[PDB]
Amino acid sequence: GLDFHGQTVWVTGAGKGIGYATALAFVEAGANVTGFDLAFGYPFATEMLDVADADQVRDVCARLLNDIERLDVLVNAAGILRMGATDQLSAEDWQQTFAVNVGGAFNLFQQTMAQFRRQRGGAIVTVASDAAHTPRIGMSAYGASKAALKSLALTVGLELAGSGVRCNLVSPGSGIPLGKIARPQEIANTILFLASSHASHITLQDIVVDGGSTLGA
Amino acid sequence: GLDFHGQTVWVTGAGKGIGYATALAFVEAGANVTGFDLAFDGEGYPFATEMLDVADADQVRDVCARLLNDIERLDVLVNAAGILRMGATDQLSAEDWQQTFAVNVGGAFNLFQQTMAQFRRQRGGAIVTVASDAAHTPRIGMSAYGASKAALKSLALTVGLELAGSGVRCNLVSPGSGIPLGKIARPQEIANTILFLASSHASHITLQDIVVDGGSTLGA
Ligand SMILES: O=C(O)c1cccc(O)c1O
Ligand SMILES: O=C(O)c1cccc(O)c1O
Ligand SMILES: O=C(O)c1cccc(O)c1O
Ligand SMILES: [Cl-]
Ligand SMILES: [Cl-]
Ligand SMILES: [Cl-]
Repeated sequence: GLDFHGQTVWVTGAGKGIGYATALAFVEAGANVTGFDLAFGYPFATEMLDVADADQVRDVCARLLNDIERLDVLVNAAGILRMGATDQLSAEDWQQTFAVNVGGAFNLFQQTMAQFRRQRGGAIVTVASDAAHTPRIGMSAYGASKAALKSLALTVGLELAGSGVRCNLVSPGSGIPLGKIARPQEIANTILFLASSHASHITLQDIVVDGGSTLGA
Repeated sequence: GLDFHGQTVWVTGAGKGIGYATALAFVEAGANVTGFDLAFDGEGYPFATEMLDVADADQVRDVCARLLNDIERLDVLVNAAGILRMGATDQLSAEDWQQTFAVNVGGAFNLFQQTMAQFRRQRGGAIVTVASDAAHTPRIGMSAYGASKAALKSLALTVGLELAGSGVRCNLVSPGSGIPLGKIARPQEIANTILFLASSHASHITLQDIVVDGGSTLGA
């Protein structure tokens, strides 16, 4: 099974959706979970955090890293979706899309990489999107932000490979597709797999969970 | 050969590097070229220059609206603006992160916002965007640069899809940053590939990205 007993697990975007399902799944698997979100009863510890807010990420992460022994798993599951034709998208939606969808994980990585290096090992799973894999009308900015996020996460994975850290992604969707859209609980199970000891030879990979809509791209 | 006589061509990043070499190559091929850049500190520009920050949406809107009032057709847009700021991910400064994305993705975004209506109205034309092989494979020291170039590529491909019904071709070149094969590619050599993709000889090529780095990505 998927067992994370005793492990310290951080999940961003934990107030709803994929991040919430993932946090709950880690709690069920025996982990000590902290969930982070803009705002929020929860069966895990909660921290308010705007992942785009670099000063808040620094303050919150520094405080928490003082009291833990290892950060066993980091899940980046924060994100926002702002759709529109490329030439109709507002300036605010462009800036916010990148600040959250790329800057968020950037800020987390800036504050956690030294911990991964000093402890050795651990796993990072980042939630991208199948829009990072194929052009999607109406999602040029969203897709582009998720493509940046994927690229960033893979280079961070290369930077941390010498420390033994495994770094992977899941790309949810937004007779093909096959079956109903994949729900947060299904995404959460894939995240736990990639975070687990059963995936110890898997790094720099990205599993698309969208019923095949990208035709393998 | 590559003939652009009578065509109106816009090139960003035209003050130096690849954008300059591309603007010069289009001038030599007969085009009427306008170059855009933050600075034109070189000693020679045989094309019209517009000095502005392509990352600034308001400046791009004002300049491009004015220029589009005076031209009948925008035959080619080349997005060649870009800055390279290197560092370990957890050492990169906030300024370097912000400016990397503002220039390397925001610049092309602003140009697309101001030119897509023109491309639709005229029913054709070509766009070429300069990405990087760092968008294709992770490169230590280049996490932000590569990520910005991956966003740029994604954006350009979706714009290409949005404009495909108007007959617009939209492609990319990804320069570098017994493999690699040959010496480092000079700006003039990258410019040649851009001219090819902008040309009628590429009329059925769209949504493609030619990596020009001596094979360093091994086909990725
Ligand atoms: O329980 C699981 O879901 C599971 C998934 C992947 C691999 C495993 O070993 C598992 O137990
Ligand atoms: O002259 C060229 O560079 C050229 C390049 C691509 C295709 C052509 O036909 C050319 O003439
Ligand atoms: O562009 C490059 O970086 C490059 C490097 C080595 C060999 C090449 O041909 C190149 O184009
Ligand atoms: Cl979600
Ligand atoms: Cl606006
Ligand atoms: Cl001059």
